[PDB]
Parts: sequence; structure tokens; C-alpha cells
Amino acid sequence: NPYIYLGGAILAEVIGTTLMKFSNGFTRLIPSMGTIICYCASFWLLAQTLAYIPTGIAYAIWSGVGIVLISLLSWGFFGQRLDLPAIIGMMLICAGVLIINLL
Amino acid sequence: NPYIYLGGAILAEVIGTTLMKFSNGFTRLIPSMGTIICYCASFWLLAQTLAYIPTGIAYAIWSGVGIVLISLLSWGFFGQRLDLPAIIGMMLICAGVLIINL
Amino acid sequence: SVPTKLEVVAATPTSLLISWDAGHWWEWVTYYRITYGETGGNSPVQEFTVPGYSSTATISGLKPGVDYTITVYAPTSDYGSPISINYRT
Amino acid sequence: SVPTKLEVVAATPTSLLISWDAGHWWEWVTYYRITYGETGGNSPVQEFTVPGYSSTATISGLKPGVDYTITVYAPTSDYGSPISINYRT
Ligand SMILES: c1ccc([P+](c2ccccc2)(c2ccccc2)c2ccccc2)cc1
Repeated sequence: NPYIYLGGAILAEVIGTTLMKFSNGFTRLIPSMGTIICYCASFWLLAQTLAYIPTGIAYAIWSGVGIVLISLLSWGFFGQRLDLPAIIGMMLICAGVLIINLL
Repeated sequence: NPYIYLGGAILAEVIGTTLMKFSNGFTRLIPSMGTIICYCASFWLLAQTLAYIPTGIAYAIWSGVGIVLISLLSWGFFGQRLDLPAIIGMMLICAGVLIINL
Repeated sequence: SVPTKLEVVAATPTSLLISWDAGHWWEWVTYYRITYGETGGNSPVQEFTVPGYSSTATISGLKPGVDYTITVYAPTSDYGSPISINYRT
Repeated sequence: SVPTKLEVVAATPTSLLISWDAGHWWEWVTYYRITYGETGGNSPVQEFTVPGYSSTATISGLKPGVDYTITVYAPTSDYGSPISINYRT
């Protein structure tokens, strides 16, 4: 059950982050509010899920499912792929994360 | 330029979450006011660095330099350095940052 | 584009009540700044901001008989030119 | 443990100016709340809050000759027991 509020807090930040790209630097009302609304809901679900679930499993799942679900939205609402040398540079950033957290 | 404000927001968040762990339920005025200032500064530093570097790219470097600057700050001043055979994992996050960099 | 139709609703000798077609759904901005000064330029301009969900604003404390210039901007010029108006109290 | 030293600085028959030692720069709480009511308990007590950077407050609208039980509460009970005092206007 707490793993379900996890993705609910992951996906909420995923949305608010993409809504932040839309808010024109917090100068457009509705995309500015939505980011504030999302990061509240993604904060409140994070508290309910790390209330007693390890803060390394939750971070790594977030740091990976988030590194995917927002890049597929950045690419869904635009693209860019590997503008600079590597997309794998972000895949191995995701790797070096999962070993100072789980190892 | 864009990779200057991306890390500046990482610094603001790293200090933002720590000043929150120090303050209680947002109750200690001075460290809590730091968090709101640290967060609100980083919230607007990410929105600007987002129009130059793609969302998925910045998100990666963000989570990257974060735990870098978090464990680097966890061991530098507090202690810990638990899982000491993970400094290789800090060199891993560096390499990924480098091969997406300029 | 936004804002549109900057009109003076009520007009006491010392206070102008200005409204504007704030736009719609997506063109709603987070805040408007409103500038009012003397129409002759003898002084600099006064200035306040207003939350972007509101489409009206009350400009108080003027001098009667004098004509004024009321400006309404957007957070950036990416939304369009400022709709500036005038009114003699 | 916090706050400390709740006393009545100025005391009219109908008012009670109270202050308390806030502490030090790195130990300021976000707010305090002041409870003042009749010392017997014929009606509920009165209550308000003060920003945590301030250390003094003024209680108005009292009845003369009556003794009151003033109590100051921290945001939570982690910061210690509430400090309560008594004063006769
Ligand atoms: C200010 C404060 C916190 C964050 P962030 C975040 C994560 C990923 C990409 C961009 C921003 C965060 C949280 C914890 C550690 C590092 C970063 C954040 C904010 C709300 C909900 C989830 C994550 C951002 C700006």
C-alpha cells in the first residue's frame, strides 16, 4: 500500500515539473497554481509513505521513475533526445545514484 | 550559464531539506524561514534553468548532484559515511554529469 | 493580447476603479502591475501590482481635475503590449 | 524549556502588557499563543497568537480589580511546559 502512495507522489511531481515548464517562469496563472498544487500533493503522499517505509527504497524508486516519466513527457510535449553527447549519461547518473543509496 | 543555475538550485534544496531536518514541525522560526527562502529560491531557479536544458536532462543532473552534495555534506560535517565502498558511486554520478555537460 | 479593454468603472475625484478583460483560461497571468502618474510628466510614475486572477484594481488618492495616465502591464512583454489609458477626474 | 520569563510590564486596570525572553538567534520559534482568562473560571479563557520573532504582547479589554491567569504556549509541547502567571489589575 505505501508503494502506491509513492508512485502517486512520484507522478504528482512528474506532472508539476512538466507544468512548471509551462508556467513561463511562474508568470502564467493556472500552470503556476498547478505546480504549487502538485508539489503539495506529492509532499503529502511522501509523508504518508515514508512515515514508515525506508527512505532509500522510496528515493531510488522516485529518482528513477521520475527520471523516466518526466523525460518521456519532455519528449512527449517536445523531444530533444540526447542534445548533448549521451542520454546514457542520465542512465548512468541513475546508476551511480542507486549504489550510494542501496549499496 | 544554464548549468550554473541548475547547480545553484541544487545547493538551495540541499540546504533547504537540511534546515528542515533541523527545525521541528516548521516551528523553529529561523531555520524554517531558511527553508522557505531556500525552497522558494530553488523553485524559481529550476523554472528558469528548465527553458534551456530539457526537463529529463536537468532532472537527471538534479537528482545526481543532489545526493552528491547531500552525502558529501553528510560526511563532511555530520559524519556517517556509511557504506564507505560507495565513493565509487559518487564518481559514477560525476561521469554521467560530464557526458551530458557542454 | 492580454490584457484587453482597460476601462474606468467608477471615478471619484480622488479614486479610479479600473477593470480589464483579463483574458481566458490559458492567457491568465499570475499578476498585473498597474502604473498611474501625472499626465504631464512633472513627476515619476506610481506603481502597484495586483494578483493575476483579479481583473479589476482600485487606484486611490489622486488630485481632482488633473488628467492621469493609467497603464496595465503583464509579467513579461511576451503577452502583448501594455494597454494604457487616460482619464480626467 | 521555552519560552521563559513571562511578566507584566505595564498594567492598567483594563490592560496587561506582557513580555517574555525569546531566547537567542538560533532558537526562535515561529509563533507563541497567549491565554488570558479570569482566575476563577466563570467563562472560557481568551486566546490569540503572536509572531515568534516578537517577545512582547499587550492584552486589552479586561475588567478592573480582577485577577487573571495568563498562560503562554509554544507551538508544540516539545519546547516545554507552558509558562503561566497571575496578576491583579
Ligand atoms: C525546491 C525544493 C525541492 C525541489 P525537489 C526536485 C526534484 C527533482 C527535480 C526537480 C526538483 C527535491 C526534493 C528532495 C531532494 C532533492 C530535490 C521536489 C519537490 C517536491 C516534491 C518532490 C521533489 C525543488 C526545488
